[PDB]
Amino acid sequence: GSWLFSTCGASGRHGPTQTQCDGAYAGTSVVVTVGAAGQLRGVQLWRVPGPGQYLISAYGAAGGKGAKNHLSRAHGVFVSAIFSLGLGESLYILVGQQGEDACPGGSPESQLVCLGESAGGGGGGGGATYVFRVRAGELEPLLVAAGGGGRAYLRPPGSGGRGGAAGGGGGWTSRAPSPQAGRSLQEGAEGGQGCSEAWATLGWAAAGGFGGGGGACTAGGGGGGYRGGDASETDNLWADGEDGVSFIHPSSELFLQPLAVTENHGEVEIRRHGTDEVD
Ligand SMILES: [Tb+3]
Ligand SMILES: [Tb+3]
Ligand SMILES: [Tb+3]
Ligand SMILES: [Tb+3]
Repeated sequence: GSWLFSTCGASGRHGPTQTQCDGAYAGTSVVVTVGAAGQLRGVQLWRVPGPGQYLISAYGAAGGKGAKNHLSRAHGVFVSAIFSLGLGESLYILVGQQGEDACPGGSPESQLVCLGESAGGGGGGGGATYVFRVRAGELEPLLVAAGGGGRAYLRPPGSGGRGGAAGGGGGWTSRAPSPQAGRSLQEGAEGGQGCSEAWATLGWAAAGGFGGGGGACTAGGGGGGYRGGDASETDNLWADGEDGVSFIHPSSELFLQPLAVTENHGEVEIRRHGTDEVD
């Protein structure tokens, strides 16, 4: 009795298609309906197979590396909690995608930065992983596992993160103030675009990951979350984006200490497990 959810092979600022998830889940226990457009595009709808308690373990996505800030990515957050789910219930699962790395570059000029032949150079914020339901016509969050902030170019309320040229992360209910800000869950949670100044300078810029990651500029993008991580408001050369803020519903039982462990894309595992168990 275990169900594993992934990005279905999708990466970048946009979530997976139905065909991608059908392929990824072929031969597995999982069937999902993927939103095709609007606020739920790329979100995976899973029918709960029966009533009872379930352990939901979610991993938000890592942030991207910066062109000269690459010794490690900011890892996404792991959050795990027990929920009572209903006969007939359906869960919406948005699996966060990694913030884009600055290297290799997506244009000749950005790649020259990556080869030392040089706004720009930052990594995008990672998307958060969201698990939620609809109750009485409203979205109800169950668990949000935050994404990691993107690295800056150089190494020395469900609100959105602050930012500017580098985008803050999207939150649960934030409004995006710019194209670089990560979209909120209510808005469909696409990653922010890289900043226009870097697109103009280098011909490409790293985007935030699906799940509310902010776009890079020189500073790194903020991670998605229940609250989005802040990014620099001045495109500072050394300012990594902040990770997002995670969430568990007040009625659930947090099972394990949250940890920053996700290496690349997010994931969710669900299994039958409850407070009837001692461990
Ligand atoms: Tb902050
Ligand atoms: Tb694994
Ligand atoms: Tb049992
Ligand atoms: Tb038993």
